[PDB]
Amino acid sequence: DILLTQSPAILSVSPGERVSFSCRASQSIGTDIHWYQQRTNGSPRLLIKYASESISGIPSRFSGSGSGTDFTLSINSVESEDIANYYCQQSNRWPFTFGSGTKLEI
Amino acid sequence: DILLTQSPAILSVSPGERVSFSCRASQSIGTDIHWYQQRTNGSPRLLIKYASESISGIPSRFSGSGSGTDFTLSINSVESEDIANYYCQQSNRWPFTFGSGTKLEI
Amino acid sequence: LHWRAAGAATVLLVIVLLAGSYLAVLAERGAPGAQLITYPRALWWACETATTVXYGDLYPVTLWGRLVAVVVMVAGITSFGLVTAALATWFVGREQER
Amino acid sequence: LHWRAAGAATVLLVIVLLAGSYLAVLAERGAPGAQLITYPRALWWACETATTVXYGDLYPVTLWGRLVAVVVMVAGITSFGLVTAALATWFVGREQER
Amino acid sequence: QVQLQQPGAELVKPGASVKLSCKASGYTFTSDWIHWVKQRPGHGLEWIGEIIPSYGRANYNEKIQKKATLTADKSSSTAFMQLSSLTSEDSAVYYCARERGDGYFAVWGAGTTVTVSSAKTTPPSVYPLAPGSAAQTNSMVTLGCLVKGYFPEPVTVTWNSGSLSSGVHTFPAVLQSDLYTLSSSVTVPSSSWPSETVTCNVAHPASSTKVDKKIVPRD
Ligand SMILES: CCCCCCCCCCCCCC(=O)O[C@@H](CO)COC(=O)CCCCCCCC
Ligand SMILES: CCCCCCCCCCCCCC(=O)O[C@@H](CO)COC(=O)CCCCCCCC
Ligand SMILES: [K+]
Ligand SMILES: [K+]
Ligand SMILES: [K+]
Repeated sequence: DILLTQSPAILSVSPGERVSFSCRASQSIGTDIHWYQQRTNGSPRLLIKYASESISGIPSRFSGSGSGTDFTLSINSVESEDIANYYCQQSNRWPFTFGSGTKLEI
Repeated sequence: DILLTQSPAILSVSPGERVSFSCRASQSIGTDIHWYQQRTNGSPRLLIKYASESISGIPSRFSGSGSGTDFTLSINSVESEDIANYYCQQSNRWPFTFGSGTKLEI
Repeated sequence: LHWRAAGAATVLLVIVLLAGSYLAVLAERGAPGAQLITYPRALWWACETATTVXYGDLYPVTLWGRLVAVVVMVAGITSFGLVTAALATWFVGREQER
Repeated sequence: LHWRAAGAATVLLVIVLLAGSYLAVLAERGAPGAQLITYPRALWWACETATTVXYGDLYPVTLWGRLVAVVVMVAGITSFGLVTAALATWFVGREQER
Repeated sequence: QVQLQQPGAELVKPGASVKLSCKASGYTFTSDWIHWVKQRPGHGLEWIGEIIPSYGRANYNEKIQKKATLTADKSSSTAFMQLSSLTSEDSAVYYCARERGDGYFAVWGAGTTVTVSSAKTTPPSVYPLAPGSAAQTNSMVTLGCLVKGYFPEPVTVTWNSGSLSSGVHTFPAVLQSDLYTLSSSVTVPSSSWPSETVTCNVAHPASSTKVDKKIVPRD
């Protein structure tokens, strides 16, 4: 099964700065990675699908990149509402799996 | 030839606890891994075939998982009769090969 | 006769690619390491299988996935044998005539 | 009739391999990890696709690349069904005669 | 409208089983799959399994002990997860999510908080938190409500039926003697209270109770 490593587990940035979350897969999975945001006591919310595709309703601030084994979720100019845990998830091979999550601190 | 690494070589658990044995292949072998139990002075006995498939006659306590290079044999709630050496074996490429074995201690 | 057999085969092939796509995902999910598990790429896999191109980017690893694959294959191949036989029939007649 | 349909198909196939090569690169650049992205190897990919050989060294990963691939496939296959049907027509006549 | 509706909580005694539900609305296709995901407090997302309603087939995570059995009802557009012979290790929020057969989870339910315990259900007592008579106010005033003696988690606290959101802090509950307690804080301009009313609404799914407590100045 595909292991997704998200490290570091905690990212601290200053307001308005560009931040990037990392997700590394144990084997090549094309661009079959999706990213979710989960705020405190909230349910997960899809942000980016297939590594870089936008989701309607999501601020243009978010974007994704990468293919193969290394993926990045970026936030241009972070703000308070971005405080949350972020998870990557792959759909290349069965079963689907999730990364362990990165918390954004401001 | 495919090298199967079983580590640790000795696993010690408390009665009734869930234990997991690891088998790592030197290259990807799909789900072509099979597991055997060998009690002291006994002959090997097949427990799980093709990584996760049940064998009739084997307690429901045993299960297997994984694909690619990393495989796990799990025992839910270990008991005395589970004391034995456990071996994995691959059939993906010729010649078939065996892991070096893990001993379960309670 | 021939054109209707051919037209029907074409319609039947389209149905097999869509049903084959659905059934391949159904068969393959639950098998660790399987990649023919989402519908858009499964439809693509059914097309490159029916034409016998078979790139190898995707394929079934389970028994039922493989049975589905053989039906897709035979449906594709049969449709083409029928179109070919239909073209031969057409040509043979227009040539008697010419 | 048959030879002209066959000759035309051959000409049309050559056009599809060249246009398919151009359109495949157009479709695939911009998709991370895509390899069908330079024209010389794309022409090679179109040839091994049209003949249904399909080695797997190169293939499309995008929706439009895959649609282009299916057109190349069907163009290749159709040309061959036409040549085959044309040979059958030729033989059938020379045999009536013999 | 909410695409996937799940009950807020289920209390289960060790060894008993429970059947969770997930009612779906919005567009439904034959290619839809409903997935279940487990999340223990303070931990990550763990996939449990999936079911395709159109055909009724279910697959499960092979890496974990199988506690779940999935089923789906086509006419009621409801997916079910039967959890059995539970232990405290099974206490967690269980989400249902919908995947259109294309690999990502487009939408998620709100999750059902399942608590495995022998303890009994207990609705919370809600008390007002209004400043004392010597408290001097600035341009803003802080009020709150104390929610104590409830079990199991969670409770949901809102202010003015949800219309008042900014300036609200609801603290994590503390567990002492098989009972939870927390307080919620709200801050409004000092000039607006008590002229404009401030009431906290406390919902406790496990006991099917929802109470209101208006916050008035101390006599
Ligand atoms: C329940 C019945 C299911 C029947 C099958 C339906 C499949 C879904 C529709 C097809 C494509 C949607 C595009 C998309 O959102 O995916 C694209 C995202 O980049 C990539 O597309 C792909 O890469 C797949 C290409 C498939 C080409 C098939 C050509 C057939 C002549
Ligand atoms: C001595 C004479 C031998 C003749 C050949 C006999 C082969 C064995 C019977 C076939 C399948 C048994 C299933 C099994 O236990 O294997 C499955 C385990 O998951 C997977 O199956 C497979 O993945 C193989 C699929 C083969 C499909 C062939 C379709 C042909 C139209
Ligand atoms: K091939
Ligand atoms: K190939
Ligand atoms: K081929």
